[PDB]
Amino acid sequence: MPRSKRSKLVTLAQTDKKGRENKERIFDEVREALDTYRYVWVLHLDDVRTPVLQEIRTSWAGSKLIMGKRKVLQKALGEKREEEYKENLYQLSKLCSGVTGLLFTDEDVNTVKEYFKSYVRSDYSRPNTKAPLTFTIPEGIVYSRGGQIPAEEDVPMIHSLEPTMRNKFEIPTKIKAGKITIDSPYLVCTEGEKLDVRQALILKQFGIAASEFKVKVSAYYDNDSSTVESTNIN
Amino acid sequence: AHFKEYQVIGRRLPTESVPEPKLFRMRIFASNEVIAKSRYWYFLQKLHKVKKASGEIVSINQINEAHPTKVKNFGVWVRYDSRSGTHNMYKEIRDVSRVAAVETLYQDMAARHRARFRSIHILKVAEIEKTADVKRQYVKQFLTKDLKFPLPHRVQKSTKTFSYKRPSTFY
Amino acid sequence: MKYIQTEQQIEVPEGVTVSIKSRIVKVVGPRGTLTKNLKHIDVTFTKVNNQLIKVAVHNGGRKHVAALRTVKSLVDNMITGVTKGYKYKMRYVYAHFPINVNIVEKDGAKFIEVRNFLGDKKIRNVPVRDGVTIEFSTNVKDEIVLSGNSVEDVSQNAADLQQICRVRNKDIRKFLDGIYVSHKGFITEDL
Amino acid sequence: NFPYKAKILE
Amino acid sequence: AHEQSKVKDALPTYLLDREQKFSVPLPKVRGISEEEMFKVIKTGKSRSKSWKRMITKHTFVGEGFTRRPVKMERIIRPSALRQKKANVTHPELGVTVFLPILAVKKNPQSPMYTQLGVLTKGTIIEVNVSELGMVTAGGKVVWGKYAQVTNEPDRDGCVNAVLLV
RNA sequence: AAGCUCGUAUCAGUUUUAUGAGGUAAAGCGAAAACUUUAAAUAUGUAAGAAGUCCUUGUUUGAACGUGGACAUUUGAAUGAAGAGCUUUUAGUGGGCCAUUUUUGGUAAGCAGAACUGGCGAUGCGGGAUGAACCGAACGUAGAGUUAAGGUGCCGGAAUACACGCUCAUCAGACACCACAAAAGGUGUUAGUUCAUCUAGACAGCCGGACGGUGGCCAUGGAAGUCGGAAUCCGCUAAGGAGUGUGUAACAACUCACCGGCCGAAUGAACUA
RNA sequence: GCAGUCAAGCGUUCAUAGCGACAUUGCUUUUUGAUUCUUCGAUGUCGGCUCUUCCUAUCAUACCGAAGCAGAAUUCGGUAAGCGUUGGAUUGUUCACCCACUAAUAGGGAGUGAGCUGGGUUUAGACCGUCGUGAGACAGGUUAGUUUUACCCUACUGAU
Repeated sequence: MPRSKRSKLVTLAQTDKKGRENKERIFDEVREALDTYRYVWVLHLDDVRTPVLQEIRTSWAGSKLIMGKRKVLQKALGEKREEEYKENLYQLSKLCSGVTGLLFTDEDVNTVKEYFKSYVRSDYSRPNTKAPLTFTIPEGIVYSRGGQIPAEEDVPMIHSLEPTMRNKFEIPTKIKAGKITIDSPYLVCTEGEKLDVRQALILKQFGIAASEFKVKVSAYYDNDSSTVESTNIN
Repeated sequence: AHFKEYQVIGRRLPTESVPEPKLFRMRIFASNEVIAKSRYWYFLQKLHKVKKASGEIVSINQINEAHPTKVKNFGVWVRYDSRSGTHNMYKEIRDVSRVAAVETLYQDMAARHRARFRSIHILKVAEIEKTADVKRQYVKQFLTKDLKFPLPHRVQKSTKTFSYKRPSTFY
Repeated sequence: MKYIQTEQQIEVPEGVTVSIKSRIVKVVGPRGTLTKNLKHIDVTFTKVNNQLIKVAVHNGGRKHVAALRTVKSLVDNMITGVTKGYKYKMRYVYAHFPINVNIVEKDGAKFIEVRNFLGDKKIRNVPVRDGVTIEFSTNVKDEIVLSGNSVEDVSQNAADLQQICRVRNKDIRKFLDGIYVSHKGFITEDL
Repeated sequence: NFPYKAKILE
Repeated sequence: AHEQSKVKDALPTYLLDREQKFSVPLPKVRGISEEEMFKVIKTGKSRSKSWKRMITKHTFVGEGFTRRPVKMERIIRPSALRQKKANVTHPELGVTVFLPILAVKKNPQSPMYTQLGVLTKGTIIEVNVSELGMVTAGGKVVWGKYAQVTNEPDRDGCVNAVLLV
């Protein structure tokens, strides 16, 4: 566009793009993990809290979780059998569809899947998921938790977020002088319905975390067997 | 009228102690051989200390296109000495012959840059031997397979001052 | 660069029908029908398989491509209005004097009416546009829900409604009273 | 963007 | 400044953390025509002889002027154009200070103008330099130094000058 | 003008040959392009033969004075021409405006002081709608014909010709515009130069992460990243900043720099015209 | 205005050969609204009575945005000339300011030097003070002093 083009943002944050060199570094690191560790895994985790990911990383000192862009991990595993870093290694790359989540480990293959079956943590609604539970906002004054907990311990919502309640959340909030209030007990979501993204934003602003989370796994490479296996659990 | 390509040659008036001075050659585009020799002397004066009095035209001949009927893309080196100092330029042209391509290039330069023929220089011209060597989109759009475009505004001429038919734009 | 041609697809819902002979356009659907005068825009519609239409602009400039893109946008808007419709909403609020908005059938035009705005004795009137149907929101205090097949009519009606009540000679920061848009969702809701 | 930049070098 | 920050005097301790050929600077100056610099004042019921001239430019009349009686008054140097001070600037240290004028030493272009005290963008003038703290070797503290005016007095009321170090 | 002592082979607002003449240097190899050799354009004087040239020798030998003898016409370079200058003595005029160069001095800006080349004065005619200067142009009376500047939509004689590109201006433009406002500003358009990313996913678009010592060290009814000062690391990451902004008394929360999730391919920045 | 500093750019080494936009430092009479009871040679006339017309660089009226605009009142900015923009004192002078009303008493061109008018282009009288031996004017001031349309033509307002 020679003219009348949209202006670019000029924000002056200290951070800068890592560039292709970071991708090459992750590629070399994945190759080192492939040539060092025997077993390999392709975890699927579309979203995870950063502290939860750190807690998963600290669960064992004997293993490493080289996260990266799915294309980078695929090229490290070989996009095709001719490009595979190791025999039959290309098959492990084919199974991945989601975020990964590669988990090289020297630990016994059974213990890893057992720990994954045991691990579980609370998580947000993660839209396109069925509603964990049905609830309705109190017809009286709104509170920071949304009334999920008894009002005597709850505190009124800060006024500063009220306009977002009218614009983003679509709730017909009325900002009464002293506190925000709604004339009627608006329902956040019915049980089992596919959540709208605005409904998930409302549940996040209210702090509800009824949904559970547990990383799934689809397959694990075995360098000793030189072949992928399709064991899976959720 | 139409531009005519020409080649020029010289040897700087051979003198004693320098038998057979080295020949030089430069393709030139001009309406006539006189202008071609003038541009050749003007180029030799810039690339060498020699002068028209110091040399002579060893030969002059027109260069007809080997395949004038054939369509050909033609990239062309260009530089114009205005308004600021001279700088390199490049343009693609789809023309049936190199001379018509040079004429369309001179017209596009005089239009989009107001450059005069005295300022324009043609450092090089070459055909695009193969597809996808083209870069700018305006030539690429004509390369599409089975391309077809209309001419909706066919404004027919009317020699008569009056027209009882109320002519249509058809098409 | 005087592109050799440009075009944009126009998806046709199976229940929609949109005859086009002249540049004037017409559309029909379960919710009704609509029409528009596009003769000025100089564009050529082209049906392919009755499920799509490809407007085209040969040898056009960048401004002509922008005209073609807005033509496709107006066509998609007319299709969404004849299929889904539109259901505008506008909350109103007051500080000390309650608002008394009410519909009236003066002169047969179904004039909108407002009273006691900020205590003013003037009775402002905002005539309803053709097609759009005013209706107060059910079980929702101090609200009105405009709706109409065309975005243009309902949008101009909401604009005139918010403009007729504009405050004057008073600081806006203290006087929050005045009608304001609340939502611009489709009549379906949820389909 | 000249197609034959390499040819001039030789 | 953001790109620079992202990539990243020898004074006494009492003085730190504080803040503020012999060619003349202007050997050449525009020649002032005699047709100007002398307004033709006219006087009497019949303005024929007019017997008078008046300077149209600033002049250092001196402390002891004591205006001449009007009957003998041919030349005139009106008080509004007079100045008792000049904005001399010292090239050393970058300092500039307003100081009283003392005397007009050498006016080029018919130094009879120097007898008239005219400055006219280049005339040298003595100035009281004692405020600058200058002290010549031997302990005889200086209190005067030459200075050359630069700005034209006619175009502004200030009388700037560069100190002759 | 009286004319007359000439039809005398003599002259020119010209070019060239030779010698200067100011020296930007770009070549050099010679002594060590480094220094002297060289050499280009920006405008300059002198000489270019017919009674013209050469040879011989008497003098205080260098030199010039003189006598005598020889060489005939491509006989002295190119182009043009019948014009030698004085003697007699006569009408009018002696600063008067303007265009480029060239050198001396100049400054808010104009410019001032000298030479030469040109128009007017004394000048018509065609065009710039007219004009002291602009362009064309050799003024007897007419016919035919061919042209310049300048034009070819009408006034206005001549194509609302051809072929290629830019222009929507809420008084553009046909303007002296290679001149003071003139330096840039316009998310108004078109064409180019340079620097970067990319199917191990280019820009934009929608969703999540944006972590822990930590509520870092100094002010204290209170600053937790964001009312006040000096640093701004480690730990793990794909990444995450003692924090780019919104907002609370603080918190909280929202959001962005950068990453990850989804479609997909060309995309972004600085300059020139 | 004078002296100085960084450089977005320019320019054969290269900004440090030279310049240089936008910024910036030191002075021009006191940091405690203290002072400022300074007002300093216009050699030349400008200023006023009736009255028409034009411009915006808009005081007010009309419509809007912003400003700690809660109100009132007020400031700036955008459009806007359609209509308004006053009655007087001061001549030991008036290139001026005051009070009072009004929404406001904004700035300019043709001005009207044969429409009339004071200051003035003021010749002939005189006096005071200066110069010059004198004649006279002059660094001054005062006083009193005849430039008198059209029926010609045209423009405009009426009328055959």
